[PDB]
Amino acid sequence: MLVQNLIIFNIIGIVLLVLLNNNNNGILNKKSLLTIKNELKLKQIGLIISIINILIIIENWIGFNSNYYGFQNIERFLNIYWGIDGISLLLVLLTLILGPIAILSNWKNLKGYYTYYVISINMLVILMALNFICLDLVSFYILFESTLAPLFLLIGIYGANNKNKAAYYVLIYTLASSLFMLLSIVIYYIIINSTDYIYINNIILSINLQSLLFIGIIIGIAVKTPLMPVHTWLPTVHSESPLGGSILLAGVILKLAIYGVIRLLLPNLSEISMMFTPIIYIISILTLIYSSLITLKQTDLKVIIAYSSISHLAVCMIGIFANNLIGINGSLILCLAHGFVSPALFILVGGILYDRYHNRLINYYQGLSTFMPIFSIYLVVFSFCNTGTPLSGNFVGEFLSITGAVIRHPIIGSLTAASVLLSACYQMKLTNRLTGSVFSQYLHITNDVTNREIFLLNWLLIPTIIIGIYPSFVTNILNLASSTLIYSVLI
Amino acid sequence: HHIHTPSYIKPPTGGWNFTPANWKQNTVLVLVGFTACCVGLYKLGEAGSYNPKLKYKEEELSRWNQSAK
Amino acid sequence: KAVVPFSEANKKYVSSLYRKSLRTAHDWINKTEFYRVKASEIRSRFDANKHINDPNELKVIFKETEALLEDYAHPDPIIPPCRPGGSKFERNIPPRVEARIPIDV
Amino acid sequence: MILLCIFTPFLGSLISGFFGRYIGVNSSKWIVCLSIFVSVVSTYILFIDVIFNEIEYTYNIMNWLNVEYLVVDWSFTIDKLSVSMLVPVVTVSFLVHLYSVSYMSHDPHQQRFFSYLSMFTFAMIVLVTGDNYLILFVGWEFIGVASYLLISFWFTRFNAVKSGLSALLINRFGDALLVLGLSYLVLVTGSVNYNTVFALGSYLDVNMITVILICFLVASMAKSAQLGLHSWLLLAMEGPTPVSSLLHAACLVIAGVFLLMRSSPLLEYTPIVLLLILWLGGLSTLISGLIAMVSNDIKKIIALSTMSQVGIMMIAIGVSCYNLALFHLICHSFFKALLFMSAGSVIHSIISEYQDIRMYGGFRQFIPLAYTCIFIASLSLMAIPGLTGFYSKDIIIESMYGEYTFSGFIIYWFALISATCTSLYSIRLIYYTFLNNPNSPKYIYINLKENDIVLITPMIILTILSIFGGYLLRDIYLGMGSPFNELFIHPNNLSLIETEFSLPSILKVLPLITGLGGGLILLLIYEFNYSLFLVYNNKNLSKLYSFFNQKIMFDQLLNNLILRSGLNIGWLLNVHIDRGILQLFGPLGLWKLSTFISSKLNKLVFLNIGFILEIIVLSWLLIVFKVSLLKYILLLIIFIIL
Amino acid sequence: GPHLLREDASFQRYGQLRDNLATYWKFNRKAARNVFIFLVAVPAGLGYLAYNYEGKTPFVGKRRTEPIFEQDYVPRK
Ligand SMILES: CCCCCCCCCCCCCCCCCC(=O)OC[C@H](COP(=O)(O)OCCN)OC(=O)CCCCCCCCCCCCCCCCC
Ligand SMILES: CCCCCCCCCCCC(=O)OC[C@H](COP(=O)(O)OCC[N+](C)(C)C)OC(=O)CCCCCCCCCCC
Ligand SMILES: CCCCCCCCCCCC(=O)OC[C@H](COP(=O)(O)OCC[N+](C)(C)C)OC(=O)CCCCCCCCCCC
Ligand SMILES: CCCCCCCCCCCC(=O)OC[C@H](COP(=O)(O)OCC[N+](C)(C)C)OC(=O)CCCCCCCCCCC
Repeated sequence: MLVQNLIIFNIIGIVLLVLLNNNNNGILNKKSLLTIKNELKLKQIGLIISIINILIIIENWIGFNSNYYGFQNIERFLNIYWGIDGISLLLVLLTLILGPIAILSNWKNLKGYYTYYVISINMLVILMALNFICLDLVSFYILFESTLAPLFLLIGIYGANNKNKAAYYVLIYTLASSLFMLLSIVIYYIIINSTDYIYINNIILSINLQSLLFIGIIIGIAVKTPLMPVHTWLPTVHSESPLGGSILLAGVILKLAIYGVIRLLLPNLSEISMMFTPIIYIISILTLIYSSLITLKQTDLKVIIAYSSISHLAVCMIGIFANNLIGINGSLILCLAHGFVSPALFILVGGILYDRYHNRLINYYQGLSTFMPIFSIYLVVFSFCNTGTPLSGNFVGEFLSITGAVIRHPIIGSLTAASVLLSACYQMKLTNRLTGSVFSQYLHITNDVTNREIFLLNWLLIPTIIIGIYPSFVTNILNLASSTLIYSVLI
Repeated sequence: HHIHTPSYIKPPTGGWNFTPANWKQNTVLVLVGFTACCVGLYKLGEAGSYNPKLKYKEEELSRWNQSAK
Repeated sequence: KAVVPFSEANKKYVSSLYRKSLRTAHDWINKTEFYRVKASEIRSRFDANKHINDPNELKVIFKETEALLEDYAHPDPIIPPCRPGGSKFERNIPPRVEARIPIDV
Repeated sequence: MILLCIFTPFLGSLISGFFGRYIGVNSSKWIVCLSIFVSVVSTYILFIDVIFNEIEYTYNIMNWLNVEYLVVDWSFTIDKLSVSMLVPVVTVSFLVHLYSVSYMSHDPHQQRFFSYLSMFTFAMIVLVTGDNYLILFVGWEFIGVASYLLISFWFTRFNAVKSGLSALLINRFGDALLVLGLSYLVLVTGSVNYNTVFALGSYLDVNMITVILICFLVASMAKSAQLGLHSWLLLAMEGPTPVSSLLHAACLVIAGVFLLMRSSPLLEYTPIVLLLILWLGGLSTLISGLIAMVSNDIKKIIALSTMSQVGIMMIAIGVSCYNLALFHLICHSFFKALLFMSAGSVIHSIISEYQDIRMYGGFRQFIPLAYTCIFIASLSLMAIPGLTGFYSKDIIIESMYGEYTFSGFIIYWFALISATCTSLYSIRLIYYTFLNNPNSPKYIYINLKENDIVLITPMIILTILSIFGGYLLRDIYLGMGSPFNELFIHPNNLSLIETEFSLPSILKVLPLITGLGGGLILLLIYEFNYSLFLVYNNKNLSKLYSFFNQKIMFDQLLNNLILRSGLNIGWLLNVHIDRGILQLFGPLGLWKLSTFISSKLNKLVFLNIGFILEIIVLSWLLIVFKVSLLKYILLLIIFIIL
Repeated sequence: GPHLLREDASFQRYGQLRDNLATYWKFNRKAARNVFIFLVAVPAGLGYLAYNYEGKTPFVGKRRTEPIFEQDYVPRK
């Protein structure tokens, strides 16, 4: 009853937040108790609900078996079958946790319309969570494009100076591309008469028809996760989007493409994936190398982190397309690890510095460790986590993905090791500059990190380290599920 | 000497020659804690450590190959 | 600019030219008794052109003069530690004094 | 007694890091020194049991990776080789900690310096105690993180903030290759455990073995500051003197050699790598000894001294004499740590706090204790017979001729030049600072005194170990037939017999004869005939001096031609790709095309009966034309858009 | 609120330019040389290693079938 509880609760919650606020429009001036203290009584309801959704998945977690093969909790709601397996459990779990942190990140840095902002965040979180627990290509697409409606309006209403430029980019790049995925989903519905996962996993298609389907789906994936040369939308969006939007966008939305490879490519187009795997490596490795050199010559603060997320999402794609359990498990752990470190960086860069000094030019800031020591501590730690330090969860993902590539292709997959060096250059050059030399002359001394901003960083750091030190909390769940995607015949 | 603004800058390490008024009071309060931790390390260390050259005798290994031969 | 002999502006330029003329020779020769000779030799070379009122020969000698200081320049000049370029430069610079400005973030 | 030896510095590092504000400054330095002291004692207890009573320890904490066949555990074994690395690291680091209490007494940030300094010690202990190659990598990375903080400790100094980044990034280049090597270990063998991997060395292919160890070699070049990646070594002087007294003696610098020694079971069956290791050492020893003779900074000279002395450990590896290199590593951790501390006391003693050796002179009478420590260290560094340097340095050079190969012979002269150069710049450093006419202002000398007892205690302890320690520890490592199977020496590579028997008498004294003769000849020229050493006369000797003084121009070639070029590639992608073609084939390009086409279309919508009449009549031609001509009309229709 | 960042006029022109380089980009014969290298030389450059060696590298436990060390020493004399 997971999905039935999940959708109904939020739909009930949305109506509750709609009723309480919009009842006072009327003809009367807004002298109301609810809007007192920046709608504090309507933000708290929204923050409670995002916490509750985490409790819904936990109720179905304790029943989850880590040893049974296939989809579990199979339920039919809205004439759609919903199931949870090893991979879908951790991505749903990660998605819901980023719910409260997205709301709490913009708790006191909006000019108004907090009720609209809260409902928009929850709808993005639930639709993302529901996307991992569907059981057909059509339903995968519906929850893969429904997020555009709140995401397009969230960026435009609550954006930066260039929000108009970015609002188009997120709407059109993710629609002019995902449509090319609608063609391939439709072809399955014509020649097989169903888009159900289990039905289409067992059907082999001709050598040509797999290529036509692979291209149509890889186009909608190579755009959703920014892969060169169609990566030119995320940096603009990340610069302009609000802190809640940036946290969800690089935290969950870009991981849908990694999960999209698991559902839409590996099982049902298994043969053609082996044919495309050398091509993916050339595209991915050049994405890793270019997106790390491009980051060196950047200036904008939030754009710098935006290109950093691209590099660590190229490592995921390199690992997932490896045909071994080592590559696949590490690619999934890295997505989980990158689901906390990347949102954390946007809190430091675009959620603490920007919320005080209101600028995003790297030339102003330097030597912030002189009067902001606590900010530097989390700046250095989240910088070393983002670079692949062994005690972090990024390293476990980055080691296994690099090792997984070498097993598949020892020659070109060796270039995947460039992420070890390149991630250190552009990242520390930001951390070295932000915490080096005399305190900048352009910045007045202000408040240090507050309790709210400390809380987010501490609860985005701990999961990263826990996975890094002891990733068997994650590997054990995935080991059965990840072993199904592998395609090989040994004689 | 000079003024270094230690009034609001409160890092975990103090900074700029910082020494609290009750530094003697907390000094032993850490020695008591630290000494207990080392005792824990010696109790944990000896209980769990082992010699990897003595777990399996030579006779047992000399037959493992005959099984795998 | 226009080298005007005996002017104050030319006095400073010779003052700068002589200041670098001894420092550069000081770096190559680290024994004082040998360094004293070199300063006298250069001082015995700033007297040959001391009485010259012809601008035409002044530029050519001034062009040569910089070339000599540029040729014999020491790749590793001696710098005082706390002066810029030394070893203690900007070491533990005292923090800038400015009142904190609280903000509601 | 194992778990106490490893994690005690970590506990001390955290206490000052977070509780440091609550426990003052002076009470925070001594607790950190207390935590290290526990580890020093525990190491000797292990050393007694491991080397002498042949007992090994292993504490397996919990599993780390369990992805199919690849299993990696958070385990820390302590075997003979591991303890032989704990003796240099843990003992010196305590002395560096003991030295830093009175060296950093005036620094405003003392609760933070000892937090990273001990964290460095723990990061090294994990490196030399992991029982699988991945745990080694956890320690290996955290030398760089600890060094990056310590080298850029004074973060308000521009030359020191940039120097930390240079030391962090070049090591990551080494760590980039180490990761790649670790992957090929999982590919070929299926695990990264020392036991599993080393047991297969004789059954694995040479090419697969060569590929892994070439990656280890590139990783080691960064850490041991060998040729091609040695720019960071001299740039690391921007940190405090205790940092240089610890990094360059029994720490980050030596960590390259330990990795290659640990891989002896794999390194043996690839002769090609052992050739590359040998040749890197000879060039690095030759080049560093030449650069050190014309440098004019007290810490640069000693820093270049380590690179030459680390290179001596590399050539000892290249002849498959791993026992010699390990023994010389332990010795060098004492007569090179002592040099930095004593040099760090010369700079402290003078009230102008100069570091250029050209502003010193005639200090022998004023600070005779600091001179005596340097002089004993310098003779040991020069391998004078009877001292620790003789029992370790000479035998490595003895065996360069002792292999009797072409490559072995060439490196012998490179060693022999550096063996003499070591005797030449050592005299230069002491003469320029203790036997020369005064250069500093006379006001300094009437205040030029010695330091307190805390700063003196470590130097005396290291002074004794710089005389006797090499003799006492020789037979453990360099003995004939001593059981040291932790380091594998293939039976065809045992050339220790020929080295100690077939060398003529001349070779056994030649480094000393040129060392003693060359030093005295230079000593006379410096004193009575100093007119020769003004190199500004002979343009050939001025260009030569300005060449080695700039360190073979490698700093200029790295900065101006690789980093400057490397950054420009990132600029080209940013301009011609990211903001270039992908913007023409994107929002900016498509706005032009849409504006062009939509401009043509809006002209067509205009109320006119004649206009709409012609198009209706025109469309009747579609019915008339044979439908094979649709593509032409489509081509024509696009033409009219223009 | 209190304008804690002392905005520099020339910094803004710098950031404004660095965010609008694509407007002034012109596809000359030099931008065409860099586009070709980065998009058709290198991708095809790794397009041959990724296929000339794909399925040609059986490295898992590749055993040794060849002696390493010389057996008979011939002096140069
Ligand atoms: C930054 C904010 C602070 C928050 C983060 C702080 C860092 C996190 C520190 C703790 C990390 C979480 C991991 C601890 C949970 C215990 C993991 C575990 O389950 O151990 C498994 C171990 C063997 O597995 P098994 O035989 O299956 O038995 C378990 C069945 N339930 O079963 C056991 O016997 C339990 C063994 C427990 C061992 C104690 C834990 C030691 C952790 C510290 C050492 C970490 C490893 C060394 C790394 C140090 C650097 C080298
Ligand atoms: C998970 C399943 C969810 C399904 C139910 C969705 C309910 C939508 C809300 C209806 C009520 C409403 O339109 O109300 C408007 C609300 C609340 O406005 P406010 O800021 O409180 O108004 C305050 C006005 N003052 C200030 C004058 C007092 O804002 C929204 O529009 C947010 C939610 C919808 C945005 C995007 C809609 C497009 C959806 C496309 C397909 C997914
Ligand atoms: C094996 C892994 C072990 C990890 C644990 C290590 C424990 C040490 C922590 C001490 C922190 C500390 O001291 O940070 C806090 C101190 C406080 O300033 P201060 O230097 O005391 O001077 C105070 C005067 N101000 C205010 C002018 C600075 O520094 C700083 O804000 C400096 C900024 C960089 C901090 C980098 C911290 C990196 C932590 C480790 C990253 C992986
Ligand atoms: C096959 C790979 C598919 C990849 C995704 C598709 C390409 C991305 C295009 C995004 C453009 C965008 O976002 O439109 C934004 C742009 C311009 O931006 P602006 O806001 O006016 O800023 C610029 C402001 N100036 C110009 C005033 C300075 O508007 C347009 O030109 C509107 C027309 C868009 C055409 C979309 C056609 C899609 C075709 C896709 C199949 C080939």
